[PDB]
Amino acid sequence: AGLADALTAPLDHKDKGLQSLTLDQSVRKNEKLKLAAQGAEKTYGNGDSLNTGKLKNDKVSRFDFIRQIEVDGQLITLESGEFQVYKQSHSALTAFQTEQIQDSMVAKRQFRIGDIAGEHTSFDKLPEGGRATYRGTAFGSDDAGGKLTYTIDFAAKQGNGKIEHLKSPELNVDLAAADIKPDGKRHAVISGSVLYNQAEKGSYSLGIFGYYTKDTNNNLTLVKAQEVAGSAEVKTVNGIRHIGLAAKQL
Repeated sequence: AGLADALTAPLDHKDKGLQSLTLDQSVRKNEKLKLAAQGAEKTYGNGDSLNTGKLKNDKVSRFDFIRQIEVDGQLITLESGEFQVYKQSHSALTAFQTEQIQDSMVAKRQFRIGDIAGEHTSFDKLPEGGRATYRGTAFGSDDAGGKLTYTIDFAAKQGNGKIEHLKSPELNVDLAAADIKPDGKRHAVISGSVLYNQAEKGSYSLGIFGYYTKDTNNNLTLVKAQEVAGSAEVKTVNGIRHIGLAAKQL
């Protein structure tokens, strides 16, 4: 699988798919995150990069995470459980399957999406026309068999999707059509509603990822938006549930 190689071996530029994954939302500047798998364990801080080049693409790589916090002196364990990483060619996202937390150790189960990084497509460099259909995996708590189909129209700067084959019937939802907008860093992002049986059930956000090229005289020539990756919050009878979304072109 290459998990221990992803935790131990340094970054190699000849690896496939996404190579480096900057950990920012998964590890805050005051805390530390321990990852263990296949007999290896490494301690990552804030800003540290995860070597995803050794991981398999379009699959869920699972680790054992322990979230500690640095309070003046030694570290205090706040959380522990499973740490999921979904890798694509130009983007990757992380997920936290919380099993144990700190007493206020008490057993509590959660599922929260962590970092979502990659090669962001600038909103100012988007293609000005054409339809693009992205297909991929949508995965929730204890279920990675979700299928995502999200279409983007660049002429109208809109996009609508659909999630299928999830174990929870309330999570197979349709992603309402939403406009393409820039964020603070002017990345191409999409924020829309989540509908189930013609009922507004939640929200979803997808980031656009792809490569680009320049000519000999620093002029933009080629731009592609090949992947999308984000998350969704769906309301269920048992409470709010989060779902990780990733999709690419064929």
